[PDB]
Amino acid sequence: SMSVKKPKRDDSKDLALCSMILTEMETHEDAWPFLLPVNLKLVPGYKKVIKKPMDFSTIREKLSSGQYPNLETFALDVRLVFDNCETFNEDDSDIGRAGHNMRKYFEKKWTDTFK
Ligand SMILES: Oc1ccnc2ccccc12
Repeated sequence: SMSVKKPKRDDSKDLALCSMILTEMETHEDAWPFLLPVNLKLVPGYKKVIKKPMDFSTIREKLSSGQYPNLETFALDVRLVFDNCETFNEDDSDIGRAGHNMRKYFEKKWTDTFK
């Protein structure tokens, strides 16, 4: 409260570390569905069903231009990619499986790096 502050974690390396995690995700062999925005003109249903599209290139641009105020807003956008994937794809499809694999991969990096 006013004039009563918690010790807070050193956040000075957060930007660099999120960038490293994102690089590791960008170079994963199962990242291919998620590298660019889904083409809303070519994929029926996507625009109407998925209210907030997100992809790795869009996260990279936001990270490079100061659009994440903190590391938690970064994690929310990463998770959004995989939540969107689960919404639109059957678990037992190539894309569906890719999404589960990448979510697992991300969450371990996240825990190992920050928790
Ligand atoms: O949900 C998706 C994620 C990435 N790519 C996709 C390509 C076509 C149809 C759905 C997709």
